[PDB]
Amino acid sequence: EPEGLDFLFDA
Amino acid sequence: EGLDFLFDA
Amino acid sequence: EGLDFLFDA
Amino acid sequence: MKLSKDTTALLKNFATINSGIMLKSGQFIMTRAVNGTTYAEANISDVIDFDVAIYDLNGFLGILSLVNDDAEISQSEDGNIKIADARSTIFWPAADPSTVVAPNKPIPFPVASAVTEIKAEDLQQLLRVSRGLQIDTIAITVKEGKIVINGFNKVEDSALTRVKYSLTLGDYDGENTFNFIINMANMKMQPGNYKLLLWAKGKQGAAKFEGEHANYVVALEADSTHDFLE
Amino acid sequence: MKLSKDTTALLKNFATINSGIMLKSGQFIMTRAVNGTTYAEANISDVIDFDVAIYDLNGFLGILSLVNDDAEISQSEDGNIKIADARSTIFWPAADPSTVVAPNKPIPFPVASAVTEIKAEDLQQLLRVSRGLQIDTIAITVKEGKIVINGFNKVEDSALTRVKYSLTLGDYDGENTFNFIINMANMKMQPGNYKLLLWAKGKQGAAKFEGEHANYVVALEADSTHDFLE
Amino acid sequence: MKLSKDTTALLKNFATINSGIMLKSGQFIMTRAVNGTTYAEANISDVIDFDVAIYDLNGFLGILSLVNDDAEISQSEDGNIKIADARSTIFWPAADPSTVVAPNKPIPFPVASAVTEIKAEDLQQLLRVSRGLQIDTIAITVKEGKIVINGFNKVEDSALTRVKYSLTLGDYDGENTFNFIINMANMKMQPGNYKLLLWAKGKQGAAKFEGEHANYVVALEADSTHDF
Repeated sequence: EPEGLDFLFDA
Repeated sequence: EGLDFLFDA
Repeated sequence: EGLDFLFDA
Repeated sequence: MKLSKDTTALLKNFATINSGIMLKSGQFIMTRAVNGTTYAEANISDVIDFDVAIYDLNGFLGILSLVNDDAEISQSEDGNIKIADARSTIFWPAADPSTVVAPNKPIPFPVASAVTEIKAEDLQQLLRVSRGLQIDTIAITVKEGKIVINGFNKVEDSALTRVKYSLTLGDYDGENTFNFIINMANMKMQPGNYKLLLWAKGKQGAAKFEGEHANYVVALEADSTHDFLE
Repeated sequence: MKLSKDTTALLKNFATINSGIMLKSGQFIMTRAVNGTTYAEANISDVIDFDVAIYDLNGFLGILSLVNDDAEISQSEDGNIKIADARSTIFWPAADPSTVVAPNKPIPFPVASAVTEIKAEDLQQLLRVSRGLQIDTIAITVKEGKIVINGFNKVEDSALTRVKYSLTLGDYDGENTFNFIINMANMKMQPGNYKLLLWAKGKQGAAKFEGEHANYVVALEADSTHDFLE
Repeated sequence: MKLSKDTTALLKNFATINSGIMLKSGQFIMTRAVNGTTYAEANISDVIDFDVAIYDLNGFLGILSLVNDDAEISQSEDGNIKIADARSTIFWPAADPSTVVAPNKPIPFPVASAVTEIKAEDLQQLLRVSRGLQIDTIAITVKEGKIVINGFNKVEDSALTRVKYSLTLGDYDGENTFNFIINMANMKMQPGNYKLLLWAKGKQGAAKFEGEHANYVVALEADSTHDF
């Protein structure tokens, strides 16, 4: 459901 | 009607 | 106001 | 089919007369205004190989300017337009012919009442001056042995009595008189030189602009007058 | 009369100060802003042979760029302006002089309190940086023996304490100080080098920009200060 | 510090992704969209020598075009930006960091699930045609043994079954199938050739464009699918 690249900004 | 006298000649 | 002192010199 | 830059330039000018067009197979294109006051025709160097109606011609030409030069315009399986090359493909809808106003037949214009001409630079001046002077109406008439074009603002001058711009086309050797009134909104010819053929009969009238690449036929306004009593 | 490209270029610059202008017979043109804060003047090479007020100078000059350079400008029989080309004639309205704000006489600028100069490329940078920095106000002051121009945003900085742009004009070997504040909207000079004449006495004051083709006089803002004792 | 025209041209492209940027000392610049769907990064030849936030990056770059190329950019006494020219000085405001959205760290893009590329003229056509064809959505999928890009008008086609534009990227010899959906508003890469890295795992996924001067990471839409 997340839209952006937060899964890569936080790692 | 514009050029209809030439279109329908 | 403005340049009036020069317009009427 | 492949449409060269010259053909697409002509089609873009035709888009200013009619938002759509009917393309017939061959090397000939023609169009008319929805109100039938303006007509245009041209022989093209490209070969149209299938009949297709285009509703948004200007949008279709915008796509053609973005594809490669070796791209081919063909008819897709579902009956629309296919613009493809060996690497990419663009689809464009083909319009129902009943939704695009097209001329029933070309206008040959076999007779004329007066023949004259206008240079490219003079036509360019007339178009640009009319915007600065708000000229919406021109009148082709005879004055002092000269064929001239007078520009008016008919909204502020119903009888066309206040000349705001006058262009001398050349000598006129005749006793025939005429005042051929043309709406500036119908002066859609592309830049270039044009032979001018003027014709009138009774209450009917039309003007033909014969160019180097295309022809334009414009209807005359009802207030036009002429006198051929010799 | 005939107006060369140099004269029409100056008139186009004069149109940014006032939309209209009053042309008087001779070889001299001048204009003033409607609010009276800006003035321009220039000696021209062309001979003006009749007086005429032009309400829309920008539109008149736009119509002049559409005829040949040797076109004759005269008074039409109906009391307006006639522009006669080789094969064309254009009529432009002559305005009632009461509808155009014009100076009653050229400005006799007093002897300058301080003199400096600004180069073309520096004036060009000042005008273009002011748009991006939202500079609406400049101050011409003395700093460390240098006459400098400081740019400010009066809307966001009423006290004019936050320098956003600073340009060094030249040296100043004096003990007197001044802070001549100019509205950036009045910096209407055409590109080029200018000798800057600064004058002030009491609560009066003005800046004169002397150029190679025209002079510009700009009033000072109320918050201007100066001191001519030492 | 000085900024060459190659760096300011990249910063101008980054301004289309985010109106602001956070510059940090070094030879590396990066930015992210406000919504986090687009990321960009690049190694630059110029050396940044202090940290500063710029709220209006496009306006800052326009002012750099009004000074000489050898103009020095430094931090002013009050903490703002000083641009020293030959006879003039420009002061640009340093933004408070709370008003600029910047990535917390560079993106460590994982090993790509599929690798392809797109040529410069093909990318140029896809971008320019999308406006005329009303294309707001592209899908990178495999069709008959080739990796293709299909353009759709999501407004008039929510199912994405009416291909309005098709671009063949190259051959694909793998049994894995995928349909990576990308919003056209996130295709902000500058003109040029790009190596396309496609990654997906579970409901997560992203696409990386490796260019000659910068990298671009674009999030995938939720309707994307893949079978590995």
